[PDB]
Amino acid sequence: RPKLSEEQQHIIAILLDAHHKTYDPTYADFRDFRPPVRPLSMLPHLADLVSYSIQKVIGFAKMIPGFRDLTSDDQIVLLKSSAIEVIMLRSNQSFTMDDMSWDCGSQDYKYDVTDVSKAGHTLELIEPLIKFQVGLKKLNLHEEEHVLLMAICIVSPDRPGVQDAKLVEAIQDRLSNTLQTYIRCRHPPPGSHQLYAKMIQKLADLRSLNEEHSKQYRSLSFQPENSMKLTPLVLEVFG
Amino acid sequence: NHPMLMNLLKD
Ligand SMILES: C=C1/C(=C\C=C2/CCC[C@]3(C)[C@@H]([C@H](C)CC#C[C@H](O)[C@]45C[C@H]6C[C@H](C[C@H](C6)C4)C5)CC[C@@H]23)C[C@@H](O)C[C@@H]1O
Repeated sequence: RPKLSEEQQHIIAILLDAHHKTYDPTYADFRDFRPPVRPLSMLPHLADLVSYSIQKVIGFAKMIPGFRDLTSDDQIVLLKSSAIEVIMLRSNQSFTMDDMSWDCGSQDYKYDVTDVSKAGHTLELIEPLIKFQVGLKKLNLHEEEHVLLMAICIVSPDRPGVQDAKLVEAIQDRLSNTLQTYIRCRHPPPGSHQLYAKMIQKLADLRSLNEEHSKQYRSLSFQPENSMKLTPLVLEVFG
Repeated sequence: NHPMLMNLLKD
């Protein structure tokens, strides 16, 4: 009999709140960003959107149970490698399958494939990105599952640069066991059908998206003209 | 060499 322990429920409650503290479904701060233009017209706005979102991802990470027991070097490598992944993941909350667009409250803040290519991406990234968003949206995760997946994503032991892989593995294990156990006790059939394995597969899709993302970033980078238009958090994190 | 990230991470 798999039972959701007190500790597992506490874990879930923390990550929910950590998400509520770091994802503003008003999208109010978006007026602060350089404005969108619709020749790489979107790059300044989307650089800013991503920069902001790295900050939120860092705030969420810090609240992951056991994350503050890592060395600050391990914390750093885990965010550098996961950031873009966690952003694609969290963005699922604003993605809508009507338009296959990310809809953040108004026409200005509604982002479709033309906008993404207007930041220098080809169908190399965009096509598997949209398929990823679609497949994730079709899982209909409970919010509990969404937040566990983000956290499992951040605390991955195999990330390049990881020093104490054993500790990272032990923290992620407690999160995966919490997720596996939650699906069992709380996700009804038939939605729950191989839901864990489907979730893990999304993490593999995100690794492949990460790789492609690195390529396109490294390419965009080698022109200082473009790199100039980014933020310093983005340069630090993706450089 | 990640002062911004390291600053956002500190307590
Ligand atoms: C962020 C989020 C949101 C949407 C995410 C989107 C839609 C717009 C385009 C994004 C941001 C996709 C980007 C364009 C993919 C990418 C990339 C490169 O890393 C890139 C490309 C250029 C230049 C650099 C900074 C910036 C713009 C990102 C590197 C991935 C996720 C996409 C809204 C909201 O849900 C908050 C969430 O937190």
